[PDB]
Amino acid sequence: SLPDLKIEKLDEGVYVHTSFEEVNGWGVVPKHGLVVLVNAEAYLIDTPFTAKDTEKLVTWFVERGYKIKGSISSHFHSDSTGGIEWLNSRSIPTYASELTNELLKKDGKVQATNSFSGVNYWLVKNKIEVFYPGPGHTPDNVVVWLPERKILFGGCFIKPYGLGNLGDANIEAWPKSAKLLKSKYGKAKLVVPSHSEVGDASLLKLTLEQAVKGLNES
Ligand SMILES: O=C(O)c1cccc(CP(=O)(O)O)n1
Ligand SMILES: [Zn+2]
Ligand SMILES: [Zn+2]
Repeated sequence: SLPDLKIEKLDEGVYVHTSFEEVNGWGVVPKHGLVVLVNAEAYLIDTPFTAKDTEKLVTWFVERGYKIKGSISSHFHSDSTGGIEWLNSRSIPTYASELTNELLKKDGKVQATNSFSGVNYWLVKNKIEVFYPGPGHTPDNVVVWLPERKILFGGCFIKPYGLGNLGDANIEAWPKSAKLLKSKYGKAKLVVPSHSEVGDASLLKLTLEQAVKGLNES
C-alpha cells in the first residue's frame, strides 16, 4: 500500500507533485516532478510513475480551472515517462528529447508525440526552458529551468547524497556534465531533484562531488 500522490505549492505558479513506486532493490521510491502554471495553462514537468497518478494529477488542476497544455519528460525512465501513454490518449501534447524518444522506442515503450533536438529548447519561450548538460544518470537526461522564478528541476541527474541506480548511467561523463550544470545555474534559488528534497543551489555542488566520488571508484 504505497502512499498517495501529493501536490504542494513550491512558489507562485509552481507546484511539486510526488508519486510513489516499489522498485526492486530500492524499496518505496518517491518521485518529484513539477506542474508549472502560465496564465490559465498547466505544464507537467515529468509525469508520475503511473497512468493512474497522472490522471489524478491532471484532474486536480483541471478542476481548479487550469487547462493542461502539455508535458515534458526529463529522461526515458518510467518515473519521468510512465504517464505519457495516458496523456497521449487524452490528446494532451507530450514532449521529450529526440534521444529520449529513441530510447523509449528501443525499449518498446510509448513515445512522446513531440520531440526536440539540441542543447537548449524553449518549451514555453521565456517561461520554461529545457537544457541538456550531457550524460550522467542516463545518456539523455535534461533539466528544466524556470527563469521567472529561478527554479531548476534537476530530475534524476541531481543526486546530492548518492548516485542511485547506475544501470544506464555514464559515470565517466557525469562529473563534466555536473560541472556544466553548476556553472549555468549557480544562480538558482531552488533545485528540485527527482528523489530527494528540494534545496538551494548547493545541490548542484553536492551532485558534482557525488559524481566525482562515484567515478573515483573505478
Ligand atoms: O537513480 C534513480 O533515479 C532511481 C533509483 C531507483 C528507482 C528509480 C525509479 P525507475 O525504476 O523508474 O528508474 N530511479
Ligand atoms: Zn532514471
Ligand atoms: Zn529516478
